[PDB]
Amino acid sequence: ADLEDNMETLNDNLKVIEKADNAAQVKDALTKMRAAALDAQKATPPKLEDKSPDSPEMCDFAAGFAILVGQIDDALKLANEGKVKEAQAAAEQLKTTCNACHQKYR
Ligand code: HEM
Ligand SMILES: CC(=O)Nc1cc2cccnc2c2ncccc12
Repeated sequence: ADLEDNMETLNDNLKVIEKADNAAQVKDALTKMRAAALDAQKATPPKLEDKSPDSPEMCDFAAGFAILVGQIDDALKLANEGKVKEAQAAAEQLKTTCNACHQKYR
């Protein structure tokens, strides 16, 4: 799918997680987020459309999703262990990465 749709998924499932009642819900939402981060990792954002795929900017962009997915995995680990509150905490930490990239390239 496309960037906007991916970012919607990221955003919706982040809310789902803040409101979550059980670990399956969280798991499920993180899994969806993961699939979206990996998709967005392939995209070229409007801001960077004139830039070489090679460029420091494009690499930085993709790296942000590498970090995001990494963190999502840490959150998934906790959710699989059924630590709901800790997984919710972890997902809140995601936001700094969302923001960091948004400032540069959104
Ligand atoms: C889980 C954390 C994140 C959340 C919750 C989030 C959410 C969003 C949302 C709601 C939008 C508005 C898009 C729209 O509907 O028009 C957006 C846009 C955008 N975000 Fe994220 N995002 C996250 C992580 C990231 C990361 C890590 C990057 C960079 C690596 C990034 C890059 C962008 C860019 C380039 C846009 C502009 C899209 C466009 O102009 O079409 N986001 N994001
Ligand atoms: C940020 C960066 O250096 N990107 C890439 C740079 C590349 C430079 C030569 C050949 N392939 C790539 C490449 N292939 C897949 C995905 C990313 C790259």
